[PDB]
Formats: sequence, C-alpha cells, structure tokens
Amino acid sequence: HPETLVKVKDAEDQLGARVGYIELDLNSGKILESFRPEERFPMMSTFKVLLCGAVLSRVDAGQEQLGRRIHYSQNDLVEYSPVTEKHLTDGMTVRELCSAAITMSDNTAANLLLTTIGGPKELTAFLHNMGDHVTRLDRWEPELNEAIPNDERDTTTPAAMATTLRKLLTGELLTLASRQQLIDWMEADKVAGPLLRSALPAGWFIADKSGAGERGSRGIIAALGPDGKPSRIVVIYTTGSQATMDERNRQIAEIGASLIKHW
Repeated sequence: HPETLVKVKDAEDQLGARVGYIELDLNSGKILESFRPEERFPMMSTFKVLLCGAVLSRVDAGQEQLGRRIHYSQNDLVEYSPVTEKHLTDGMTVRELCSAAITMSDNTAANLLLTTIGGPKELTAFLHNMGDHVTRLDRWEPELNEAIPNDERDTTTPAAMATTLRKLLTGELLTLASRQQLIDWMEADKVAGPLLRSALPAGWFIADKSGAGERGSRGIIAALGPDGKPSRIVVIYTTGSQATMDERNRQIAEIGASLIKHW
C-alpha cells in the first residue's frame, strides 16, 4: 500500500539513512511493494536463517544430522553468545545450535554452524545454487556486522533476501520437515520484540529474524499473516543512521503498523 511506502520514506528522513523494503505474497511470489529493492544492505544476523537453511539442506541429503553433537572451547566464544557460553562441557547438537542462532541470535552458534558447512564461501555457494547470485556472506561473527559504507561484503538486497526466504520456507529446495523446522525456529524468535511483533494484532502468525550491526545497521525478515498462518514475506533493512537503537526499532515497528493496517 502507498501509505506504507510513505512510512518508509518517513523513516529514511527521520533516520537520515537508507531504508530497503519488500512485501512479497508468500503463495504467488508476487512483489506487492518495494523500496530500494536492488540496493545492498548488510545482512547482520538475518543471515542466520540462510545459514540454517543450508544446514537443513545438508540434513536432507544425509550430510548432516540434527542430533549430531558438537563440542567447542572457551576460545570459540565470541561476543554475544548467550546460549553457547553455557555448554562448554556438554556441547550442543546441530539442532540446538540452529535454535540458538535463530531464536537468540547467538554468534558463536552461527560460527560453529558455518564451520559445519565449510564457511561463508560455502554459504554463498549454497545461495548461488538455489538461484540467489546477489546475496554474499564473506566473514564470520562478529566482523560481518562491520557495515563499512559501500562495502559489499556480507550484504543482500531486499529483493534477493525476500525471494530467497520464500524459496527456503515454501519452495522446492527443502523437505517438508526441514521447511517446518526452519519456520518453527523463526516463530520462536526471542530477540525481535520491539520490531514487527510490536505491531502484530492478537491471533496473527509471525516467524522472523532480526539483525543489528555497526554504523546504525538494523533489519528484519519475516513471514507473517492473520488467522495464525503466514501469507506474506516482509523484508526491511537500514544502514548508516546515527540514530539510537530505540528510534530505529520504532521506525521498523511503524512500517509494520502500516503494513498491518493496509493488509
């Protein structure tokens, strides 16, 4: 809806920064609204959904098992590792690692999972092979959040991310079980409270993944809809703003409010 694009424009003005936006019909794959669809933004932690998509593909092919246990040490632990810091002694299963990476945005969990697939280069190769030749992951946590202006490392476009997410959640790539698991992890998101969720009416479904990084970078990818079922994908990114986390949160929630209003 036009007024949602006005809200996005409002956000650019008030943040003093670029905002990218896509609203995509989940079933038909038709783009309903867009803003800067072909411009690059740092993915930040939103890449963690793509990461577990690649892990689940390996699980489907038998190259990975969700119950496989990984042990690691104190020195593997990077900044913001709320789950992995608690399991030095017992290790974590692959399933637990993806849960930590998606629902809590655990950074060490993401690095361990990256190691299982062969690193950022192999995540990018995974994306390439499912038809996304735009999105690229280049670094590990936490350096991938650096968001140097015009640096194309660790970036996506709103259009590429939105269509890739649709393929992962509802396309032919993954088994039904793996699709359900990926969206289940996203529904269980615990660190995106002040974002789209804050605009979400009672009874609506949402499955999402937030991101935050340096230089004002903030974003969210989501499947959401009324009557307890997702029916649209929403992607929102911004980078470059000097604004507080709180203002950036409120802008994204406000775009969300408009999206919902004009559903």
